[PDB]
Amino acid sequence: CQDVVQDVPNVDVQMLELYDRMSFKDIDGGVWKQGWNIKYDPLKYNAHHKLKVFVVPHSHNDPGWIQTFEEYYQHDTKHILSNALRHLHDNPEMKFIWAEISYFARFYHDLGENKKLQMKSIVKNGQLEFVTGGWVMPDEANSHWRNVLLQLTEGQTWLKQFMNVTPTASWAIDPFGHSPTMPYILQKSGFKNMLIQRTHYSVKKELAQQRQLEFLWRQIWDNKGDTALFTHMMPFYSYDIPHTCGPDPKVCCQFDFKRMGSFGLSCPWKVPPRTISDQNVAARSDLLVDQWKKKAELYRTNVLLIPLGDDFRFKQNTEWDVQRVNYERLFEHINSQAHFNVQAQFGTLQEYFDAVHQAERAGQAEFPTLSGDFFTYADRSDNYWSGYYTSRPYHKRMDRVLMHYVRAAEMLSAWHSWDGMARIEERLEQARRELSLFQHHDGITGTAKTHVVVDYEQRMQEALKACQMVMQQSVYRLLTKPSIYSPDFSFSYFTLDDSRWPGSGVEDSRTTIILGEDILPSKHVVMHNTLPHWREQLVDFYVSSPFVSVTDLANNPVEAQVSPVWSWHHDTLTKTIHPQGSTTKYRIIFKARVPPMGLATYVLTISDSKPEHTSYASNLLLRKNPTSLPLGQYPEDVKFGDPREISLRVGNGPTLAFSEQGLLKSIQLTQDSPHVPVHFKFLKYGVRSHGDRSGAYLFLPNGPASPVELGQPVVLVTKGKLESSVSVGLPSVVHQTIMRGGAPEIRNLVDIGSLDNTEIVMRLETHIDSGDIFYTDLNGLQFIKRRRLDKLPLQANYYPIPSGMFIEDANTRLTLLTGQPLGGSSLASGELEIMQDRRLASDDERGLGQGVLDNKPVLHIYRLVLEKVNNCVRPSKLHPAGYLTSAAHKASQSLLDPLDKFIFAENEWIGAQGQFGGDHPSAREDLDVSVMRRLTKSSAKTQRVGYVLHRTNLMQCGTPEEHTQKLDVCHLLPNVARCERTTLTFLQNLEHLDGMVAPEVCPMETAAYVSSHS
Ligand SMILES: *[C@@H]1O[C@H](CO)[C@@H](O)[C@H](O)[C@H]1NC(C)=O
Ligand SMILES: O[C@H]1[C@H]2[C@H](O)CCCN2C[C@H]1O
Ligand SMILES: [Zn+2]
Repeated sequence: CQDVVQDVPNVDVQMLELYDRMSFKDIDGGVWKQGWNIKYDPLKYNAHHKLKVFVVPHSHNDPGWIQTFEEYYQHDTKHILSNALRHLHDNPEMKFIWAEISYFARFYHDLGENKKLQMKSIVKNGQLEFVTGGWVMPDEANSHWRNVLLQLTEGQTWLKQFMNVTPTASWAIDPFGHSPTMPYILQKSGFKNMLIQRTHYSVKKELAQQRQLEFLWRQIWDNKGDTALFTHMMPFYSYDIPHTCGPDPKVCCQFDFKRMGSFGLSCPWKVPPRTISDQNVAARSDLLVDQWKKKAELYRTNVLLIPLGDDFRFKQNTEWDVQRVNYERLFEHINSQAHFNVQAQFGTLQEYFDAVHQAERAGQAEFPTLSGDFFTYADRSDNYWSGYYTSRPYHKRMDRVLMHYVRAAEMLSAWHSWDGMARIEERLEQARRELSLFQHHDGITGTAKTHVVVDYEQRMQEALKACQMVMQQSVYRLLTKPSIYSPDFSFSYFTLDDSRWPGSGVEDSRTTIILGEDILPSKHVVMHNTLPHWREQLVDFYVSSPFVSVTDLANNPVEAQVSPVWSWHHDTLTKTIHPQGSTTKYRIIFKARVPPMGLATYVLTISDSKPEHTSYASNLLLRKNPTSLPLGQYPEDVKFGDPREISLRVGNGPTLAFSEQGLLKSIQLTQDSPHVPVHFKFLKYGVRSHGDRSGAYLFLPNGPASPVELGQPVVLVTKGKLESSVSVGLPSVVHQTIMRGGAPEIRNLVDIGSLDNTEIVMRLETHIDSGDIFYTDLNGLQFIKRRRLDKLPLQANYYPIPSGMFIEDANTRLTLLTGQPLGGSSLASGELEIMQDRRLASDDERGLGQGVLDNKPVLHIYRLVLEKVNNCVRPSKLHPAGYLTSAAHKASQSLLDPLDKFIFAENEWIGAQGQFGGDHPSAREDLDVSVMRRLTKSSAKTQRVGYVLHRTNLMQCGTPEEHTQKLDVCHLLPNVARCERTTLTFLQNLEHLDGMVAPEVCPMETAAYVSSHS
């Protein structure tokens, strides 16, 4: 295994280093506005060394943006694909590349058998080529690597089954900034090449000048370079035709033959395209070839890529003709005019890359190595696209919830083979596809029109229900005596109970377990643990009585705590935000212990009086002019008082101190240690009254944030033996700090209401001497070092915070883990800040056609980990990466993959069992079974189950961390006949494993295995 901590990789280009040196001056470079006047030696090419040009026709189809997926399909895409089939069929030399499989699958299944055959033939012969082959072209900032893999797998699995092809070249022309998580996944999925486009205009200029636009992209910690994937970065402002033929859009626009008038399109540079004729072909070619040769100067080989397309292009037959015919005339002339020394033709992406590597092998070019990412993107001036790191936060959070539900549903149902009548495969396919769809660069990004966002939400809602159905059916089968098991595949044996989604104050959705002497004395509940190690976690349920006790299936009592059900309300009368307690519903909390990838059953029983093993939390409402707060049967009376600072400590965990406004002020790790200053504060950013305005994509603040006026907020303090908390009703946010014995959990019920042109940020202020350094994660896969650059505007220093961020000095580190992707930064030494929501009245001119005024209450969740790191073995000062500690990693897992909770629906569960998976191996803490998916239906003689294993890297800080079993996923199911290592998509077998044993992976490595069972 490579050491991912102590060996600083030696690369030609390291993005953090490059950023440190670059000046980012935005000067007018001429026709190529953000570059310079490219010059070339005409004698460079000749009869013995020609420029090979590949014109690659394409059509960018968004699975939703300003129209829904179905609206686009009906109005544009089905016509684009229908005419592509016809035109390619009739013109053997014409080529076309396709990226979005969600659309292709929709189209193909609607085609008649005759057409399906014609389609398969033009793919087999190389005319129609799939690039990437994912369900969508995913966002690369907010997306979790697990979902990036899910959607890629969904698309490629379809392609393998119906088109008999697996793309090895990736095409990503629209994501707003690019992440190394892509080559990581692609390189481990059989890919050999990838192309990207949206990178900072300053980076394009810098790399172009050094001819480093094509490079071997390796991971920041990869010293050997085995993760390297050849990458081609386009050099210009856009992927449209005016910005793909060469440096001058005024000239290139003249070669987009769909802009002559009848199509309602034109050239903004005032020079329209002209139909090619024998009369003007020589002059037209001279102009075009000149653009090509200038573009060619930015690269190292004699093979040139020239994309030919735009949004939803190649729809009308007339369009296919006008583009094909005119280009055929140009090719015939150019290729027959020796003085040009050029050979041009229509080609595919793979054809381009094959030629490039042929030139490389011929020894005509050597490519530079590179590590780092391409965030934060800016397409011009100071317009940095850090706004979408936060836009539509409700759905960003929903993404993480569904991500987990999909994993849990696939894993729970993978243990058994199911009869087709159970509709298991059906529901899981729907769930995977709706989640995959949302990974689109206009989905999770929060950059779609209001009604499209609604469509995505509806789709995810159906996916969640599908997951629940599969999960509950699975639990019933796994925990019921076999000879008693009698399933009704349409029946709900269990109801999922989720305390954090949609969340309290967002939607009263969770059911109350109703118990009573005259109706029902007890109720069974079951917890599921998708993680491959034994896990304990507090779980809570709503009950109709405070007099409830918990026991496991062995009838062993389990210590529990009951607390009231508090709901915050904006009192329109008193103009105050205060909590009201329920007099009929209560929360019971207890510690559940679940086997690795297993289940554990408990029983809740009601009694006439306070049970022996159940304690009751005290409650203190701090505020002036208080009013009574009755709580029905609740044992203890609420106490009141004027606002004041308070301190709390649960178990032997840390001691937290709060201000009289209910905000964190300090953290004391141990009774000995000091009170480390850690202050939470809420501020607000505005919008500029002059110039460019912030929108769904752009973050253009009118200066540093201003503190939110808090007034005299109402603070609620709940103190319990197992869980305590401090909640405060602030303007736009009910802020809550929950303690259970370890790092606190933070929950924000964010309702920006009608505060137009406002962006709410949550900031942490400390004494940590971090300087200008901070760390953020990329797709929940790795942590990359960031350097605040004062030479860049505030918005440029904002980065994606998909799952976590941290700052540290020689001795102390503060890590904030998230349960949803949001935007954030460290604008000053010792600070961390992350945006909660943003409401913008104006459009930011990128095509959306609207601002963001559809905000809705969302419950954001976090874990705040303060730790001493002076004893940790960390990377040298020059290493571009950072790594989490065991505590921080486990805290992240508690947010993204918590225990699942099931409530038995009927009055009695006959044949109930108390546990499943007690014999499952408990793997080392840095290892996870990211995916467990049965790949075969019940009719298959040889069953196959696929596993994706990921091992992260945790810092060694002196903790022994011992006794853990080796995890061999190939033996998780009985009767294993073979074990094979496969690509992450499970589509290609890479190794036949002896002894049928799947070995664990190295730190920061991800592998996939498929076990076959007879
Ligand atoms: C799939 O493509 C491969 C090319 O390697 C070919 O050998 C095989 O026969 C094809 N299978 C079909 C008919 O889909
Ligand atoms: O995705 C749509 C849009 C993005 O939302 C912002 C950049 C320009 N893009 C072109 C469209 O495909
Ligand atoms: Zn797009």
